[PDB]
Amino acid sequence: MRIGIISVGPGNIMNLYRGVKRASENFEDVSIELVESPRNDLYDLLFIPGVGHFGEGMRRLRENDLIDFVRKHVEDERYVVGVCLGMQLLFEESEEAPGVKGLSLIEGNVVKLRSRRLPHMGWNEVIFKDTFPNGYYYFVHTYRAVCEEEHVLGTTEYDGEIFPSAVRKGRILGFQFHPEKSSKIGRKLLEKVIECSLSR
Amino acid sequence: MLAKRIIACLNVKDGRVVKGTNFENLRDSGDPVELGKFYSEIGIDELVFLDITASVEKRKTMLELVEKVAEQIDIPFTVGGGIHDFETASELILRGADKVSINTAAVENPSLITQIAQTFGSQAVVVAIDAKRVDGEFMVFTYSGKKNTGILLRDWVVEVEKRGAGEILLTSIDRDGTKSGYDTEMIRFVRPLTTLPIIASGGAGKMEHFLEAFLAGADAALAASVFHFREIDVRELKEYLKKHGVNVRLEGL
Repeated sequence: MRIGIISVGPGNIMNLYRGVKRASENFEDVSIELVESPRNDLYDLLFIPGVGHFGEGMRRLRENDLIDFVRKHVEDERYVVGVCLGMQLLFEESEEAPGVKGLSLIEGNVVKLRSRRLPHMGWNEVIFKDTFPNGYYYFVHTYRAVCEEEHVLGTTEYDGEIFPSAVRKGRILGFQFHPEKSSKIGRKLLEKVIECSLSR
Repeated sequence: MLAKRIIACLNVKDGRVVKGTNFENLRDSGDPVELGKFYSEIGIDELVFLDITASVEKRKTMLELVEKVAEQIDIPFTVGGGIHDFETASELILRGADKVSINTAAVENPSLITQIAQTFGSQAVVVAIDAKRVDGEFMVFTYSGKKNTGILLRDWVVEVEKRGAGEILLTSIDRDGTKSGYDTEMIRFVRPLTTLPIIASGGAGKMEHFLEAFLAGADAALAASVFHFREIDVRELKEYLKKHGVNVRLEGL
């Protein structure tokens, strides 16, 4: 098992890395590398974290030529897991950066939650269609995902508004919350991910 | 639904946990990191680290603290106490802190609140407001409650939100460390003046006090004594709050 973590996009990503190393603990031959640029080999599981403006992250994936690299992962049927800003980068565009296109690996766009308490920050419940454990995780975002029902994997409601907190398109996975900051429940979510990549 | 939060405060000095009644016989109560991991195991939703380290050493001891915590903790944490400028804040956040807390340096320079928000986002700014009743009005106090700024609490929470703060840590100097109960009157006073999240701090003594703070409008209840001493089991508390209509983060088996 080879796990890689893009570490260029804005925001803290070391937490994700740590949460993941702590998770990949109880597993055989499972390593972790901070993917800071295009490697020669492809990972079995890749993470696209980050926290910040949609423009940036996109402009950081381009700049350090990771776009083409990420794209090759999906094709070889390599898990590609976005987390927070990185789950939104799986889509086409955002009201955050109107012009700016994103990776576009998943059909949809990113819209600003329609709440007056703009920053959705705190522990909220996530209801999964399957696989992962239902419960409360920690959230810190302003924008959300707008995608067909087909890809919705996890749901959460905030201020009456129901939105996809999780996303999925085969081996590509997205999570809007910070599993690294979600206590015990976060580690099982992180582990379940690694356990899903032990197959392909 | 977004959950009402239970927050644990850890007053720390020169890298260790301290607990007393004042500088008086300020005593040593353990390792900050290991205590945080314990708080995260029982159900605490967030951590607030309040440092009072010497001074010349304040800036380097806090960075060491953040880093030590960031490599082992799995829940969000705020750091504060003596953060007087953008530099100090940015290093703590870049270092691993989720949010910083500023009080005295915020009142003297409201633009600071804004400077941090503009770079890291409101989500990273907690403004701690220490208030007390004085001649019938709610007054703001700085320098650990030793100076009456003359600014009213009503104008200040409004100013604070306007500048960009993302959360308020409201402490009642009157009830702080007394185990009598939270100052629910002060909480209700502030609730209508702002839409920002309110962390109730000061006076926590038993489970019902938490129910009282939340009925007053608090978004989160902070305490240090009670959880440490084990006087309150967080699991019991969350089940008690849920039983009576409060939406809390209930883990499960």
